[PDB]
Amino acid sequence: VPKWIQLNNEIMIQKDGKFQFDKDKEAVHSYFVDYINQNTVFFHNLKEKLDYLVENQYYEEEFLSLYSFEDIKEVFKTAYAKKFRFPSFMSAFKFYNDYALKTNDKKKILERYEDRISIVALFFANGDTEKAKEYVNLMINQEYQPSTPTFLNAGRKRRGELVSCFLLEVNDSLNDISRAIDISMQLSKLGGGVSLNLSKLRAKGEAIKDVENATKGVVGVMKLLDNAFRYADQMGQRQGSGAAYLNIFHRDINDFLDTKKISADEDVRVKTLSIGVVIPDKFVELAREDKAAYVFYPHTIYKEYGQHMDEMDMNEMYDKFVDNPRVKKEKINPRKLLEKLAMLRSESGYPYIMFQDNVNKVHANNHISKVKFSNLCSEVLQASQVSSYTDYDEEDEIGLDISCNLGSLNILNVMEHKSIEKTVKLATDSLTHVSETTDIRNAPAVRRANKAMKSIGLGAMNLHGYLAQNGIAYESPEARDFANTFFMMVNFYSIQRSAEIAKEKGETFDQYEGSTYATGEYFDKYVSTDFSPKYEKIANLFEGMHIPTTEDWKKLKAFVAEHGMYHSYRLCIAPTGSISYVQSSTASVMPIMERIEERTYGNSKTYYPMPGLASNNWFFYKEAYDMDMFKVVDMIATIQQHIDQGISFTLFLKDTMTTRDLNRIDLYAHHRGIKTIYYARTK
Amino acid sequence: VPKWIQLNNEIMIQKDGKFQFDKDKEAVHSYFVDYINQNTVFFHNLKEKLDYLVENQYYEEEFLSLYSFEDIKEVFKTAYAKKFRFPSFMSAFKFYNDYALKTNDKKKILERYEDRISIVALFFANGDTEKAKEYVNLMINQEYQPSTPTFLNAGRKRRGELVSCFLLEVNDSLNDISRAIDISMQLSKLGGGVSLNLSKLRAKGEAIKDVENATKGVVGVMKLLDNAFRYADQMGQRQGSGAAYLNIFHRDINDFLDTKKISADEDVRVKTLSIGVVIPDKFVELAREDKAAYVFYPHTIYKEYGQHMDEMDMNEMYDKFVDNPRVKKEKINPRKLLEKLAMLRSESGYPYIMFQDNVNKVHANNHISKVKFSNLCSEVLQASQVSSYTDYDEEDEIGLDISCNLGSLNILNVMEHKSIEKTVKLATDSLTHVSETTDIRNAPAVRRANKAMKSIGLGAMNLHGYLAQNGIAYESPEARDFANTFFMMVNFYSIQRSAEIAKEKGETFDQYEGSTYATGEYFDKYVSTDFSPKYEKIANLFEGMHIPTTEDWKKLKAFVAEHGMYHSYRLCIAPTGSISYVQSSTASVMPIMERIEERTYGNSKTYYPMPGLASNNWFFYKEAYDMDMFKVVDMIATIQQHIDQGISFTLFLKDTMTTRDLNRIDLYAHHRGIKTIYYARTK
Amino acid sequence: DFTQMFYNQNVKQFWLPEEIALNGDLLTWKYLGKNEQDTYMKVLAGLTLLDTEQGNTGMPIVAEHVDGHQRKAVLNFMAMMENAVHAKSYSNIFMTLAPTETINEVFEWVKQNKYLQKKAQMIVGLYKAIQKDDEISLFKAMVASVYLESFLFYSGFYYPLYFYGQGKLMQSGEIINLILRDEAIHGVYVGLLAQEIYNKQTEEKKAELREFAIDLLNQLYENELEYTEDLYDQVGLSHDVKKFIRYNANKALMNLGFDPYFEEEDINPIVLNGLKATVEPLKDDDFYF
Amino acid sequence: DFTQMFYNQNVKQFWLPEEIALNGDLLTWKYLGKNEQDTYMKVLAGLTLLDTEQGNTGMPIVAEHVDGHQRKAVLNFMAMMENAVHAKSYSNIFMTLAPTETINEVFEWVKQNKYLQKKAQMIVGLYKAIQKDDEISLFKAMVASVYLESFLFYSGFYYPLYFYGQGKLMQSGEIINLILRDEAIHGVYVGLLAQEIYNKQTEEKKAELREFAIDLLNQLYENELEYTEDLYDQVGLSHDVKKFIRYNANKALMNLGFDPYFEEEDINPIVLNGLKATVEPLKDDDFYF
Ligand SMILES: Nc1ncnc2c1ncn2[C@@H]1O[C@H](COP(=O)(O)OP(=O)(O)OP(=O)(O)O)[C@@H](O)[C@H]1O
Ligand SMILES: Nc1ncnc2c1ncn2[C@@H]1O[C@H](COP(=O)(O)OP(=O)(O)OP(=O)(O)O)[C@@H](O)[C@H]1O
Ligand SMILES: Cc1cn([C@H]2C[C@H](O)[C@@H](COP(=O)(O)OP(=O)(O)OP(=O)(O)O)O2)c(=O)[nH]c1=O
Ligand SMILES: [Mg+2]
Ligand SMILES: [Mg+2]
Ligand SMILES: [Mn+2]
Ligand SMILES: [Mn+2]
Ligand SMILES: [Mn+2]
Ligand SMILES: [Mn+2]
Repeated sequence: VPKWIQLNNEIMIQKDGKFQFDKDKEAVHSYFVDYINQNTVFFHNLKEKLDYLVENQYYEEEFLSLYSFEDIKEVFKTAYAKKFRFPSFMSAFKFYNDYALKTNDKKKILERYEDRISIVALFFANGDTEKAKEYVNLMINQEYQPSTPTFLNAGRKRRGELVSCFLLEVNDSLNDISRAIDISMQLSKLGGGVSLNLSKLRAKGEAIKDVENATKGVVGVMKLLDNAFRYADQMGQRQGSGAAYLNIFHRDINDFLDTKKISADEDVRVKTLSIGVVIPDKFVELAREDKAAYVFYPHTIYKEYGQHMDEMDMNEMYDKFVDNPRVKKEKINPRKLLEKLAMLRSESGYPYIMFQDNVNKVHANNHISKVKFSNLCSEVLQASQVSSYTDYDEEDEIGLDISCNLGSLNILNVMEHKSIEKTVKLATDSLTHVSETTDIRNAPAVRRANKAMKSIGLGAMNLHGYLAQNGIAYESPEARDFANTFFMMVNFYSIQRSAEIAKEKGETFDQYEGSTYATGEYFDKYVSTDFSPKYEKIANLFEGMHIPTTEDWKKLKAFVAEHGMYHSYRLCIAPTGSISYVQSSTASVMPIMERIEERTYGNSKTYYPMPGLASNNWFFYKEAYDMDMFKVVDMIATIQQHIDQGISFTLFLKDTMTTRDLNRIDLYAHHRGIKTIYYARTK
Repeated sequence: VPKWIQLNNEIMIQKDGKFQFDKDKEAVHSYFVDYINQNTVFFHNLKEKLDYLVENQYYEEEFLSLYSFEDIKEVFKTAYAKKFRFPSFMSAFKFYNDYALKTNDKKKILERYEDRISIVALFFANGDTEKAKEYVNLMINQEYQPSTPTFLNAGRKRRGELVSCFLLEVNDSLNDISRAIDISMQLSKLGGGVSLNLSKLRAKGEAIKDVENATKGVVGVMKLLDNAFRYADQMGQRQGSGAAYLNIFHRDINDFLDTKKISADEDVRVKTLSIGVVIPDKFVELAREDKAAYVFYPHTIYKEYGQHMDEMDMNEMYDKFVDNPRVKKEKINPRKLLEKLAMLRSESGYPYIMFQDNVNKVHANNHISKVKFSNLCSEVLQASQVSSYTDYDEEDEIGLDISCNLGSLNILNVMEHKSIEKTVKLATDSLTHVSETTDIRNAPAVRRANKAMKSIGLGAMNLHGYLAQNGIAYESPEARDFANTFFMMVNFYSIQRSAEIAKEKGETFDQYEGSTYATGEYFDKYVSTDFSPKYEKIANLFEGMHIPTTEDWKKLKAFVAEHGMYHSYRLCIAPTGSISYVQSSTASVMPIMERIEERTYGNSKTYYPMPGLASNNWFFYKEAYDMDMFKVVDMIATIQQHIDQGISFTLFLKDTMTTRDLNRIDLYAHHRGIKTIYYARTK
Repeated sequence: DFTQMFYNQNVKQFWLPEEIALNGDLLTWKYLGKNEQDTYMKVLAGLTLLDTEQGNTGMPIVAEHVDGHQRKAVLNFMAMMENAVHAKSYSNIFMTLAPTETINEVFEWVKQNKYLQKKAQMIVGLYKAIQKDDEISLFKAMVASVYLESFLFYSGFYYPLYFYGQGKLMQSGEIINLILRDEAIHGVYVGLLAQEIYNKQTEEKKAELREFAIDLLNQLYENELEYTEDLYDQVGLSHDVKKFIRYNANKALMNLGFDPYFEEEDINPIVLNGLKATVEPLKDDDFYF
Repeated sequence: DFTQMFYNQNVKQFWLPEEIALNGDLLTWKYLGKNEQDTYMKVLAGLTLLDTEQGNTGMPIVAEHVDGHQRKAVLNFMAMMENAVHAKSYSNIFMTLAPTETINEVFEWVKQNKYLQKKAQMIVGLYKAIQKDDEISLFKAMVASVYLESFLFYSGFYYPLYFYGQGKLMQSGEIINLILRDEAIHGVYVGLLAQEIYNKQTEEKKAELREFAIDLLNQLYENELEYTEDLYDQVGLSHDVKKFIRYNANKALMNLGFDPYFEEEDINPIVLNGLKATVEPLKDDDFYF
């Protein structure tokens, strides 16, 4: 057992009835005195290091060639002047095991934290030394964290794509299904998580070229996609991850759900394909009134109306579908379906729940399309247009496939530096740069939507960490007040930066003129409701920072009207799995699952306390499972009212609560305006 | 139970110790006087029938519009003038259950045998009334039988494709793999059996752009193809059938074979994809000498030499592969691999065995490409060039994917009518028409190969029926002499018709100038060796027909040199599974499995005696399992010497014999020049 | 060739009574007529009584006389399912639907019932007649076992499946469907063990064993017809139940490698909705001809 | 007073070896000396033999003679665990760690090992001597079964536990701990049944039964000493294992309601370190907040 691992395991050993949290710090020192410095490759000067990394195909020549060597050296010096120290052993371990650049033999460390941050900053700035230094100060203060793809791969020649969330629309044809399989394989090859909408696909027992009972339904397509994702597994590094979304009014919805049951046969169950269910308000109304619902055959609806079932508003179309004899449908019990969803989420955490009307009643780009499905993490909610992939030697009709750009603000570090505006604007600029530098040659609709929509996702993390280190309970009304104010400022500065980029470049996102930004509707609740903190403690937390008022929001609305907005979507709160360790932050805006988490690496045990955990804030670091899920829903809705896309919202349940409690949480989330529900993790 | 069912079951009720074969005839009468005539749909005249079939989307109106109604009436009258009667109940039952056109609800019979034959003939003639009458006389005499796709689907609006088998070359890339999956689904949707050569795909543990041990090998692609064929299953009517072919020198050859082991795990086992193994002469030489062999990693060979492992001759490059340190290889025991092949064929009948050198030592189009794999029935052996399917928005390099049209001569009916020449020429014309009117819009390499190669497959059926009905034992040297003479005549007249078509159209198949037809090498054994019958009985059997001599072959060689050949490939002997029932013929050139076969249909059981089975020819209808497989190999080699493509050669084994006997049969087949071995069916 | 495969399928089908909540059946049970409730109770008791014989005698006696460690393990697993899972499941269904006094009376009635007793004792008689090291007597018992697993249970299973296919008594119907799924695989497995013995016999002995199997089937079938009318005439279902018995008799015969005895019939749609060659090394000179 | 709680405990402990991935032990196995690997293989092979006979013979035969459907259900479940779960798990371990030839050799070694044959002869002999309705022959077999469960397995269990306690072969060790957890409850349960029979006897008869139990224990013990030396001398652990088997002999006696026979000793501390959701329907009030 290594010395740093012993020093880390000494945390659980209680002295005077208290955990030895400070010992973790010592572990970090050991982890750097015994391992990191010994296995870190050192060079006589930075010029030699850069030459070795470029020549050995570690870095890219293009992004480094935009700067003189003096500017690169100045950026590296700015990164190293902070003298950044990892506060916990797990932060440094996760960085140097997951993100630090290693030799081809994986035994030496080529990149420190400052080196990786400097390289990512130089990639972000695209030739501006001052902008690169600003990015270096942003990331070394740990105010902003690029996502795992961006942080890991920026500036590296041997790399995947910087985007890892991809949403694909699948049209109801064999050509479109095969193209979707191909694109899923190509994007999993790039290292991205792929979500596919299967609602347009006709159900099982439908007609193919006017022969009856011929379609295999969406379950056969799910089997094909599951095989494709198993095959494309990042060159045998990570398990291929894919998601399939189906509307709850699709007839296959039960069989869809049956793919996640343990009792399902081998020809029914898909193991590497996550599933999500899109639930329109009509289904919730039918379940609430206990009226029996109807699941429709999509191809009959398409034949009758010329549009797909998921392309029209089910609230106004459901009665017409039911009363139409030419539309084929099957009787179901919506309450039984809700109970089945709750039971499946209890067993396996699936499916993801998308409340379609909750997403689309605040969606700014409904003119382009309504949000029909979400991503693999159930937080990307954007307009998508299906593509018509025709036969060979025939021109395809390329639509819009969602691929947003991830990046997370560290709420604790951002707010302690009183730099919400600067961090949000710099993160928006970096996300815009990464979106502009993304070029996928095997996903035509993804590339077209990246060029047109210019959608980015700016998330936040360390919400619970910040609240606990400031003596605020996550379920307290003060925490929701802080979340409201902080995320309203984040939205304000994100919109301001998007409008500034649109003014500078002279271009907005495609079909912006029809958006609620152009019409000013988006700013309605912002020009009438003041989002300043209602509690003195939160106001003192925001001291030293200008909180945008209704007049500021009116000025921003006028600015957007005059200049437009560059990004169709700006904010989405991703789970932030492993980057939260490196940043010493709690994951996403979720409450912490455990105060101290026990992990097993190799044959060794390691202990990670939550950041800033001590005896004084032990009570404020309440575990997520012990919390009331209604108050967690309230906080997530408070944040969601300022996020244009969704939030990865995992439910944290105890083994005691039943499926009725899960359904109640889901229905309260639907009532409170929650757009997506990610997971049902049972303790 | 139906009256005809009782009459057919009365065959096995012996009277005076003999089977009541004549009862079978009675059954047909019943089957027509109680079911077919009552279930048939009669019109006032042919005009109303044709109009009803045209407007109700049963028939394509284009092929019928090329004839005036008087000509169509004359063709139908020619078909009905023969007064064709089905001699066995099973012939009529199979036609009216599998090939006769029925209504949309399948409650009535719209097409008689004469109606189907007339429609197929009118489609074949393409506006020529005299040619349509010639086709009608050829098919109503049952001298020639179009394949099941062509016979069933010719002239139908709801038809599929007339091509039975498709062969795809899969290049070593994710884009090519995805395109192969798409094309396999498209062609299975069209109803054709798809064969894919996986020998170019790099083995398991190869590098995908400098990251090693990343590839899943051919087994992952096999699983993808298996799921694709499961999904595309002819709209749920016929199970999707696919074939995978791998060279025996591929490193994955064991894992390949492990897909068919009955103890294979679900993550490896493949159940809807047939497997074939391509064995060069080098492997047989290594096994014979008991020298340990080496299987190779295709990607290392491609990197070192710039060509795929199956793209070059292993007999001359195996030592270079072994001595090359930059080529990666694994040690295997070739005798152990042969024993594994024999055990697998005993257990499940797989893999198909393709003796590559036996195919390519007489292959006429080696300049275009060597034959690297076979079809799903292991009888199509043609040159194929792999396609380079590139990224989206990039032009693809379209290669040649094999596809040929099947058609079988009924040997008994052809020789009874003394019309080898006329039947062969008319069948060649019909297959040329089927190739010309075939246009597949989702398989580009298949379309290009169909347009360029113009390859057709003219098979033969009722070899054993003709031999047994003429008092010739199938294993006798007289039977092999008859096969030699008959198939030399078939080859002569097929070459003559191909050259005549090339002369009349002024065009040959692509790259004909480099073929052995153009250089005259193909005719060598035909201009030096006489293939006239060596037995007086066979010569009497061939009386009334001009058997080509060496002078006729020299004249044909000169004619080909002057005019060329329209078809790259002309003769391939398919299994002819279910259409042999309608023709009252034994399946293909294979010996009969059983004298009387008991088949269960619905809740009833039926007995089909072999065509012409009686007391005097009971022992001439020797069952295949009771026959010496070495003499069957001799027969198949004798036929194969006159067939440019392969023959679907099924091995018929007894349970008592061991895997060593199967290996001996395989090695004798390789020694005798057998190109492919189809199945190892054990009694 | 088959025991490890059946081992896998058996253990992956493992389940426990507690997994299905039964109380919600009372919401449809209360709406059935007296004849429907009476038939259901009697059918249930019939299944319970027969399955107890299989758990206490049928499976353990076959496990005792069959040679092979892996076969004994699979057979032990099947015996466990009878005694630990199925028996508790039947008891649970009863305790949910009837009060204690009603359960005791139904079992008293079914215990005295002529048609239930006839078949129960016929099967048990063959299990008791197995002799050590006599494969003929073992085969006869295996035939009896297959007939119970794949045939005799089905006059009983009909009714719960009939309700299950209509949306009635769904919780107990789910339990019955799991039980039935176990008995199906039990019947197939024991059938393969019987065929192994059958295939070791002479042609005359085979013909004699076939006659035994058909004669036994006939006796059981004629009693099933009487059993069926006795239970199902009062609810008007006997005609359709008889079709279901014959269909399952044919499955039992096929499990024993025999031809179907009865003509193919369609089944009630409501019930439907409820429902190595010897390796010899190459010796060289096999490559030369 | 106890069968129901044993039934519940046994079924809640249900497991399969496939739940535990074994490829993690590959390296710590590779690193052991040839002597250590040899002893380990042989130890598990000896365990496999014991479980084979406990599953095939011991548990089913005791089940046959013990009265009461619930008692029989527990004993049937325990029998299934012996041969369908425990005995099979050892093959999972063997197939992961060892090449086929080494596996073949160790199974040949069990057949010819005189101590393993002697202990099987003695235990199985007593099982097969049980006479119907003869409670004394049944008691004797139950004593033999307790000695197998709670004493005889332990010369084998020592070594996987010894490694587990050092952080070696921990996946195999996890399997062994699950097996041991099962045998502990099996030994207690059979012990309670044996005590039932013993408590029915006169004082004179009881005195004879204690003599039988102690004589049998000593005879098994003396054989186990020789077996232990034969296996463990090459790894230097024989004296340590001997202390462990004496410790467990006392536990077996206690399971039978008898006083400890061997004096207490310090056991190697390494070995000591080696030791659906509920568903409610949705109310109309759950849709309003
Ligand atoms: N907690 C830590 N986080 C990150 N790096 C660390 C940490 N502790 C030590 N290091 C690394 O080890 C070096 C030694 O740091 P130490 O605590 O011994 O003193 P120092 O005054 O920071 O040293 P130096 O002269 O290297 O700057 C640091 O410069 C840094 O590179
Ligand atoms: N074996 C058969 N094959 C094909 N069609 C048959 C067969 N048997 C009967 N039919 C059909 O059923 C009709 C019944 O007539 P059948 O053969 O009994 O003699 P028919 O009334 O004297 O006239 P004909 O033989 O001249 O048609 C036939 O005309 C024919 O259309
Ligand atoms: C992407 C991917 C490829 N492969 C295998 C199958 C293909 O035959 C083979 C080639 O993939 P390619 O698509 O050719 O990958 P590449 O072009 O980026 O890499 P290279 O330059 O070396 O050609 O890699 C996998 O096994 N799994 C995968 O996920
Ligand atoms: Mg379409
Ligand atoms: Mg490539
Ligand atoms: Mn049972
Ligand atoms: Mn059973
Ligand atoms: Mn055990
Ligand atoms: Mn035990």
